[PDB]
Amino acid sequence: GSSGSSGAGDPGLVSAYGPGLEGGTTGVSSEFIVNTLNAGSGALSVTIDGPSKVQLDCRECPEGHVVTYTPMAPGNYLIAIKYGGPQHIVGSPFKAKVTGPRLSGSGPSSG
Repeated sequence: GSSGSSGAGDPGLVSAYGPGLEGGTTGVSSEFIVNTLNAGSGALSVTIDGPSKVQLDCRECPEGHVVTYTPMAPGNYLIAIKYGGPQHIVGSPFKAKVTGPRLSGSGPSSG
């Protein structure tokens, strides 16, 4: 098809704020909001990487994009955030340092 940028955006005007990006405590649901409004529109790519996979949940927020995750071990989780571009956004990636004893919850045993 005709030449044209496949959905162009401004990542420089996109930033994320929250205790999840900076870190917190183990077994403590950590989340963060991604202000993409200033940008305008585009796709978002969020991911995490640490000593132990983390269950993250991306939800729609009135401030952009929100993600909630739970740490299963004390360490540094690499939170990558991209928007309208193959590169990272201003400030990313974000290293989240979670402290506290290893806490992993599978499910209920007795009933």
